[PDB]
Amino acid sequence: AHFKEYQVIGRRLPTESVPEPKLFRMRIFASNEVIAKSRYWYFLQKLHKVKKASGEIVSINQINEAHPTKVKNFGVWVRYDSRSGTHNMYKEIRDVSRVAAVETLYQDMAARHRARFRSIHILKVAEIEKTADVKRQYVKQFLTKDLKFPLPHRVQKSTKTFSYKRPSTFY
Amino acid sequence: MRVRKRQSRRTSTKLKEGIKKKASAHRKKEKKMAKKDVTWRDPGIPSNFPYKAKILEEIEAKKMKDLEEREL
Amino acid sequence: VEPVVVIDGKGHLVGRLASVVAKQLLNGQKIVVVRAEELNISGEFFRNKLKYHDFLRKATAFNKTRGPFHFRAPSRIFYKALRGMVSHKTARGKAALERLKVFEGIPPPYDKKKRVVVPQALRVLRLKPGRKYTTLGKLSTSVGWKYEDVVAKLEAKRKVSSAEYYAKKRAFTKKVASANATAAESDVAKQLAALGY
Amino acid sequence: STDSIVKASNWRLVEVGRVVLIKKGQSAGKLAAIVEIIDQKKVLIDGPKAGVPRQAINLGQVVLTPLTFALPRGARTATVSKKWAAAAVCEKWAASSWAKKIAQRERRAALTDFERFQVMVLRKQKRYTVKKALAKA
Amino acid sequence: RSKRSKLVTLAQTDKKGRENKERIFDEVREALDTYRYVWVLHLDDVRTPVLQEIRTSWAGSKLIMGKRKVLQKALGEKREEEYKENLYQLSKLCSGVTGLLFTDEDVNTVKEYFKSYVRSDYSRPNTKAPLTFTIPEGIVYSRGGQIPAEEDVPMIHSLEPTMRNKFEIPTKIKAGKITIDSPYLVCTEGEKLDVRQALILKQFGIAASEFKVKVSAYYDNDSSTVESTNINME
Amino acid sequence: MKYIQTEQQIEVPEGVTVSIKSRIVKVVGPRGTLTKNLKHIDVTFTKVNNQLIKVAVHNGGRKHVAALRTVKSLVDNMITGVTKGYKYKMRYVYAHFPINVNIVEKDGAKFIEVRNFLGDKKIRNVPVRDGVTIEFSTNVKDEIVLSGNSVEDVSQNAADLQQICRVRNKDIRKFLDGIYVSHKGFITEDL
RNA sequence: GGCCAGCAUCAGUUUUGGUGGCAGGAUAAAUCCAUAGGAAUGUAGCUUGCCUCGGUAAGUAUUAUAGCCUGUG
RNA sequence: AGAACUGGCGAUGCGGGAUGAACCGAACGUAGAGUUAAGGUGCCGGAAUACACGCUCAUCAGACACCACAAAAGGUGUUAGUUCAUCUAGACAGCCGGACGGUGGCCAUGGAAGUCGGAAUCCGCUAAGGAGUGUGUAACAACUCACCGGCCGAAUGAACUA
RNA sequence: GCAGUCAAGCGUUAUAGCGACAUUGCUUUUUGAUUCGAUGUCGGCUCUUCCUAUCAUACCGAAGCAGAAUUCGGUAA
RNA sequence: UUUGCUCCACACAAUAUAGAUGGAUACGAAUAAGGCGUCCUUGUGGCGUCGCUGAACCAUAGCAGGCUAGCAACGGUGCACUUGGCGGAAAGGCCUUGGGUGCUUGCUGGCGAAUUGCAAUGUCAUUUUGCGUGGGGAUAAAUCAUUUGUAUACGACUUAGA
Ligand SMILES: [Mg+2]
Ligand SMILES: [Mg+2]
Ligand SMILES: [Mg+2]
Ligand SMILES: [Mg+2]
Ligand SMILES: [Mg+2]
Repeated sequence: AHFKEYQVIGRRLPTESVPEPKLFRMRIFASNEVIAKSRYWYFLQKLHKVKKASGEIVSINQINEAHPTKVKNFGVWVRYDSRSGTHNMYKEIRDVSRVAAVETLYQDMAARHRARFRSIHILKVAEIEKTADVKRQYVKQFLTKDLKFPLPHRVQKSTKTFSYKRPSTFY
Repeated sequence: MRVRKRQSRRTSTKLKEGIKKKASAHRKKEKKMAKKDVTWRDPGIPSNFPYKAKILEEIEAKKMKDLEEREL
Repeated sequence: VEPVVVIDGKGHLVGRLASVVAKQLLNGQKIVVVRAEELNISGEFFRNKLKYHDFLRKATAFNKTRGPFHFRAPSRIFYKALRGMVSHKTARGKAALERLKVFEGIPPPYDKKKRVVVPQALRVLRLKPGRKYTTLGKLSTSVGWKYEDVVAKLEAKRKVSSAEYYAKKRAFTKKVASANATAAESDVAKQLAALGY
Repeated sequence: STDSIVKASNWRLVEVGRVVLIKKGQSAGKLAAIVEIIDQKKVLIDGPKAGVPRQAINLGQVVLTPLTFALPRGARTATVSKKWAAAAVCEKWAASSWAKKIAQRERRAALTDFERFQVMVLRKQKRYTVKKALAKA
Repeated sequence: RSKRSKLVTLAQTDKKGRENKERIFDEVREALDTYRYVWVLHLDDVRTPVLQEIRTSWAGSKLIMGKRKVLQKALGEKREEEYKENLYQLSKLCSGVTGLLFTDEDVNTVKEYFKSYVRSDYSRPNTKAPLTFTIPEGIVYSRGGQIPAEEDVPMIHSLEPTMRNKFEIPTKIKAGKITIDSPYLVCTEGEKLDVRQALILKQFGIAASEFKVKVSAYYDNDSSTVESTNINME
Repeated sequence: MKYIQTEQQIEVPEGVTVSIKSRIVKVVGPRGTLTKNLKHIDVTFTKVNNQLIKVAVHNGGRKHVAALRTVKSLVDNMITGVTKGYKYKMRYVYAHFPINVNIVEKDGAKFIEVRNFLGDKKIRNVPVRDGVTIEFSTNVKDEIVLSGNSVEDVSQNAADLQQICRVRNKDIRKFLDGIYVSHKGFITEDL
């Protein structure tokens, strides 16, 4: 759905003579907190030898975009499940929010790579500070000074079955 | 300009059910072969990522800290 | 909203036009379609000619006069597309199909009537630029229709007469607009402008 | 007359400073300014005078107007409002027949039954005058 | 997809990398310290035997060729990057196929040799025509009338497509011999030549132009000055 | 990739006027006028001055930009045709039967008539396309010259003349008779 | 009093609108204001090359006769 | 194919999968109202020619059972990626010039000079130039490219993956 | 077919194991010499149509294709 | 086949069933372009303006629309005649001259409405194979039977006969 970003902090259950277990924090993109905690436990089991029944969730907090109304360039480092193994992939998305960039990336992976949410792993979303570090042409073509482009062949939506004039596609 | 006969695309029930049975047999044979075979069983940072130097410096700092974390 | 809706078939896509016309006929609207030879089918001319030749292949083996009947006229091709979307073997389907007339060109009395278009079926609004499309008159001539030249000549004569009519109408409209503009400063005009008219 | 001539075919351009009219959503019927271009299909718009929030929007939800004013790229809400007030976009918009047509449509929708009767009477009077004038010429 | 496919050839020689340019750079910068006079020579369209004869004549000195940009970088592009004082003028005076002559011999001797050195050469395009060449009517011979036809061998039949198409000369094959219907004028004396006429003259073997080395200037190590020679720069 | 905008330039010399409206290009020069219909390609023409005309594609792909370059080449060829012309020289050769090439008038149509090709009794006829002129070269043996402002028309006429004399059922290593395009160039030879 | 209906006030089930008061989060993030730094897809100003009476092509210049970004409050 | 266990069907209608012994929903008194399941909403046909991001043009696409044809084979179709390289002391193409000397290296042949063959395949001068990549000659000649340079000026090539 | 060889890939940090394209040996040796068990369903006459996986006729491409003739291949029922 | 047949006006009469209930309101062409207005040196011309839906335009007040008194203007509109032109794709329609005869809500007045009882489509629009009135217009053919054989199983076909 419309993605949100959470931080999930968890730990192992405290045992005898081993108090204050180490706290581990992850940034998860998910539609709701149930999915966020599920993804957190999945990745924690995949990385460390901690299970859901053996650990606990200490905190889960939604992180909002710092400047949601500023146009930004994001470099997205991801990897996807394959038979040969994990394969890295780097994408560049121009958007105003990390969650919007993540949603765009998931739609792109579904459209092109035929990939799914549980197969795509989000490793890093990083804002590109300087425009000289952008290295994809489909993003760089929108960084040109005084960029103007038209929208030829405008198609207007009709609310009636029949029209009494030949339509025009001017704009 | 003589057009030939076109192959039909209407689904046959008997063919579909036979394909289902053939697929189940194939899956069982694949599972058996995967259990029976004797065959021996981390790409890292992509080169197009901008902050590769930052990632490498962070992992070097983590290694340097964790080398002494367990020692003392 | 009209008792009879006359559709100028030029520039329309045949399947979408057939869909909307069939729905209108089943809902109970009387429809007349003109200029069926100017209809369009998306895809290349040889693709659509290949499809029509597959249709021509279809025929009853023991008696060809019993089999599918391959009507070559563009209006008949459009009628085939429409009958494929109307359940024509029932009384309701027959009653719906008897509310439809299709013609090549614009014969009288429809040559002096208002003609409308269907935006959801227009090629310039639906097809992406660069996509190929076929003209139904050329397809019909290629598959056996023999009246493309007569239709063209009659349409040219009708266009000459219609152009003369429109020149007279435009002159009268300019005169009417000039007569209406000189009363724009009257108090009645000011009150109508305040009321939105 | 030995000069080349090429038709122009003027298009409204997606650019910083282009004034757009929102046709669907929460802010339907209001004006906004294109602050920054995001990509081929989305832009960043700001509508501080009419109350339109600064937002990323799809170009399929707005219609480009012929009006355009000077505005720096990525301008914040205060700068956009200041430039909008200086350029007087609202007055130039209201001067156009497009906004006049919208206003006429809204007034006709707001008319009552008695006002429709008055419209009929005034239309008959104007029709009598216009027909008498047109009979002579 | 839909891209040009590179031709693959199985030869013995590989392309030179950055190491060759660095070696040339180091050799130039060492010769600058070793020798006293550095001369700038223009040697466009030089033949390798002529260049080797010049190298043999200038025994005890060094002649270095290569990329003009590499040589200029070795000499120093600007005043803050020059390898020696007042070397930017010598670097900026270089042009085209430039050779650097590191030597210790007398300036008068160098100027005398480069003024008195002259060799016959093929006539290059964009140059004044050295003679008027007319292929005579009839059977085309290898020299094209420069030597008598009784001494000359007829032109080989394999060159007829080349003369007909590339050289745009109306030729026919009669009994395995190249023939023309009318005499063919190729060039008029005192006219700028193009690639086709230069190729025709080269094919017939006429070498009437003269090759002379151009001398731009020289730099003196102790004097730290540059003086323009202006030899064969007419 | 869907490039935002891709453009090409067309340079117009001093004596040439180009008028374009709804993708109908008219090019006028000293040698005459040419007309082209480019309504099958979605491009936008723009004039920046009397010496340069740009043609552009907005938000297009590989096929669209290839068509853009093709359009630039076609307009350049029209300008070249009206300012210099096109001249194709062909030679006809034979071994035993001399090929006879003449200009004949059948109902005012200007056919090129070819006779005695490999001893054939058939009379071959190639119509002359409108706008091209046929000349038999002086002081050059068995040479035809086709001149005109349309490179397409001149080249197609030359190709038709070449293909009307195909050798059938014979070894072409041995039988060398035919009419072949020998040179292509411009009518004007000022420099 | 037999047949068919209309309206009003209720009861049970349900469907579709308008509007009010509260509570949580980074006690939303934003916007806005103030303040300190910064750079270019470099605003004003200046210099040169020569350009249709100054419109530009390239250097300088961090707010100026436009602005923007980040941190803090 | 042989064993263990568990589900469905025969004895069972209803909705959907166009149609159906084992597929997807759901089991059944007679009715009214509401909401749904599975499956769907261009027309046949009740229900958005809805909204949004991408991909694809097939000289019989596809709207399928995920088994086979199927070699993850072939393609100068298209898109997105991965890893190596080259690069203003000059990216890819293009044009022009150079492409040398011992030497016509030895044997062999009527002839064989880099280019019919058999074995060596070196040295010098270079910016670079094979005891030669091909065309060509009876042998030579001539052209070419391996390689280098001049002009041009900004990105480009290769191999894999989807 | 059986047995073996090579290695573009696959697999791996234990030069194990799979493995495309190629290739060898037997069948099968050198001078163009000199019929062997269908255990249960076959063929006609008259007459129509269909497939193309084309023998001929039509048009093409290649080949030491001179001509003549022929071979291989393409579109085509 | 007890005056049959057909239209022209006037009465009475019944009638209007895939679904009237203000009006189906006429350029062509393009859509990476157009429409309208204006000007000139008439074009692939210059200048201005319009689109972003018909949410329009025209019509629309009066016992389902009555009876009368004026004012202003010489307009609008219905009907029966009348003058002329055009339209053959299935024209059966479009424009137009003249007088006559009604209405006019362009503006100002005076009378009438009731009880259909608080709603019940509450019936309103062309054609009329029916009659009566009447002024005019015109007085056939086919088949069976007989006959021919250019035809034929029978029907049919093709001939002939006041
Ligand atoms: Mg209730
Ligand atoms: Mg429906
Ligand atoms: Mg098969
Ligand atoms: Mg075949
Ligand atoms: Mg009244």
